Amino acid sequence: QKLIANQFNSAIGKIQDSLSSTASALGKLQDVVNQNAQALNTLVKQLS
Amino acid sequence: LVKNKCVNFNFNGLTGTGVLTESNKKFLPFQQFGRDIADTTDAVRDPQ
Repeated sequence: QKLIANQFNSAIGKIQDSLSSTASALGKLQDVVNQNAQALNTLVKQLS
Repeated sequence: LVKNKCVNFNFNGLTGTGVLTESNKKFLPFQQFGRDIADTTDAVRDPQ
């Protein structure tokens, strides 16, 4: 149980390092932000 | 000339409708009109 708890605690620690260092992990959510922003910006530019 | 209130303006035959205000836009001497991302007019020079 102490080994399994220490492995779980260490694995949650590695999530914080991954999310602090590596913004490209969230790319699936950032692309949903970018696509909806790009669609509105394209809709605005088509007024010109 | 009226500012900070909604007005049906016309500058040099460019009609529109909006709140006119003074602005920080650094026009060069050859320019009379400024444009938005949409190519809608966005700033103007007063001809007087």
